[PDB]
Amino acid sequence: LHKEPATLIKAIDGDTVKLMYKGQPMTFRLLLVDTPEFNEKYGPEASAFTKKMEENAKKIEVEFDKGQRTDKYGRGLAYIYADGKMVNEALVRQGLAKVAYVYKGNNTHEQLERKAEAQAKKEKLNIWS
Ligand SMILES: Cc1cn([C@H]2C[C@H](OP(=O)(O)O)[C@@H](COP(=O)(O)O)O2)c(=O)[nH]c1=O
Ligand SMILES: [Ca+2]
Repeated sequence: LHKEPATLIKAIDGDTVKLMYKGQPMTFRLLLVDTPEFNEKYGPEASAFTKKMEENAKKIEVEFDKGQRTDKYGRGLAYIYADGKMVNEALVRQGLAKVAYVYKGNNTHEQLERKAEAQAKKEKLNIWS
């Protein structure tokens, strides 16, 4: 896999973000995670966490996996990086997302995510408290 440039257009919530990619506005859905909706427990905390990560980043990058690059709603499916740090993984490590939606052929960072989740669970963070 490789990283490609993008720029933030707007934060949305824990696991979606509006980015400009190849010069076109797109909503991205983060691979391999599920954050609570804003109206649910830890929804607001997940959204704040990603908003800060994405807004403070000097450089946003997107990394597509091997499989489908857009979902049935037209959202881009990617791993998103904020100054080199993967948002998908950080969410999970902080107990603000669950590893989820792991489909065959778009699961390159699965074990990375699961290791983070195991550590969040051990620390009883947030969702796991
Ligand atoms: C993360 C992800 C979600 N999706 C689809 C499956 C779910 O369909 P349904 O909408 O029919 O439940 C939906 C969940 O996204 P949200 O968690 O953003 O709601 O997005 C994919 O198709 N591929 C993916 O990699
Ligand atoms: Ca969600």
